Order: sequence, then C-alpha cells, then structure tokens
Amino acid sequence: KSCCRNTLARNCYNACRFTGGSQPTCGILCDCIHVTTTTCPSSHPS
Repeated sequence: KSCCRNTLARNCYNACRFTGGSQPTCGILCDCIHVTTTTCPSSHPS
C-alpha cells in the first residue's frame, strides 16, 4: 500500500511510474509513502 499527499502527487507518482523513476523515486519526488494502514492517512490523503 502506497499513499500520496494529493491526487496531484498521485498523478506525479503514476507519472514517475510511467518514467524511468522507480517507485521509491516516485514516493520521494512526489512525496508519497508506504502504509500498512487501514487506508490512506491524514498525512497522505491520496
């Protein structure tokens, strides 16, 4: 599970996932994370 700090960041993240930017790089550049939450947190709504 990976959650983004906006649907913007999610778009950036899905776009870095398009690009030759790895999944870490996506969660970095786009400031997304990895949860084993219930669901996408207050810190990262998308």
